[PDB]
Amino acid sequence: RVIRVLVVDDSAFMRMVLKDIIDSQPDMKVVGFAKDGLEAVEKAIELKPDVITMDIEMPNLNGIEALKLIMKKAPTRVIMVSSLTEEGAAITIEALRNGAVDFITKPHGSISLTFRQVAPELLEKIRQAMNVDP
Ligand SMILES: [Pb+2]
Repeated sequence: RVIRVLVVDDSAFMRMVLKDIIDSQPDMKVVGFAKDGLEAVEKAIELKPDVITMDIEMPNLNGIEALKLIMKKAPTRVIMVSSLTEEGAAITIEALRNGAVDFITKPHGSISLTFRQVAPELLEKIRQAMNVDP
């Protein structure tokens, strides 16, 4: 009953913020971290997480590209969490068409404390994602 989450973000500060949000829940556990797309794919195969929070702009391989490889090699539920994934945005549409279940819009840039604003929403998305098969 413990949802296993893989947190992907090039910012260590955001990875920590997301860790605090997720690990504080009685029904969730962050099983691993990834700081770029390459690690995201590797950790997705290795850990076989139930849900993956996916940042987009990252060095070496972006989140969109990691998403495609994961959905082919080790398909699972992915929620895009980026400053770019806004409602109606082209990149949001692109993520969704490639297998992503949903998205969260980071308020105030790629890195910020204000992120806690969308914390309840993110937790809701993670729980809801378990109700669909990608
Ligand atoms: Pb980023």
